[PDB]
Amino acid sequence: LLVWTGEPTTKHFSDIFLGRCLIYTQILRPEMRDQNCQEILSTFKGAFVSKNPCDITREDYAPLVKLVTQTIPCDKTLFWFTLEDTLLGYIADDLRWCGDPSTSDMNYVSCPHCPNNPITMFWKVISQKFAEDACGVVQVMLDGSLREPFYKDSTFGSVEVFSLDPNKVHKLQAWVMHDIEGASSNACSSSSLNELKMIVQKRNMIFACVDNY
Repeated sequence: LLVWTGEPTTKHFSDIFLGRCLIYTQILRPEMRDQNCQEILSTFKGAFVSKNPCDITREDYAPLVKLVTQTIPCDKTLFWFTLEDTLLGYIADDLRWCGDPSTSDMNYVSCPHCPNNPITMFWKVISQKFAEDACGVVQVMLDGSLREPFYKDSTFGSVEVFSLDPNKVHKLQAWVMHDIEGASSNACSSSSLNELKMIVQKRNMIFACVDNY
């Protein structure tokens, strides 16, 4: 097949997939029991199977996004009830997978490490959705270590911060995390946070920032 340099699709993917999906919709989040995990898996594989692992689009996962009806706690959404707490996020967490043109299965030999691959594209899409589903007061944890804690070039300032619905979400709250080691100055007064700030305000939303240890 196509030779790659990156790790292969996680051995036993489908099982690990359905297994996690079942534990989620049936016991952890019982209000989602009516979600068909087989259907969800198939709709997932369709996004990349029989395709080049470096030619995956955001549209390949669109159906997946339409299929899953996610339960969303309002004031608990937190960017960085996290994304890994949603059905899809809890499933693909730490898993690898890709396809191959010359097959209708998943590549267990090797996968890419080419910015439009199965893995990278999946997380971007479910992140955008997650944002769109946010309700009330949304949070976001920012690294107080970095110079520019907030940077558009991230999935956050790129699409996440712009996919937040003002009608449902009325306030964005940025958490600038710091270490006891280091005189981490108040980054909430820097530009990155002043920009992230204007963006949110310019979108009829209240912005709050805090510096914690």
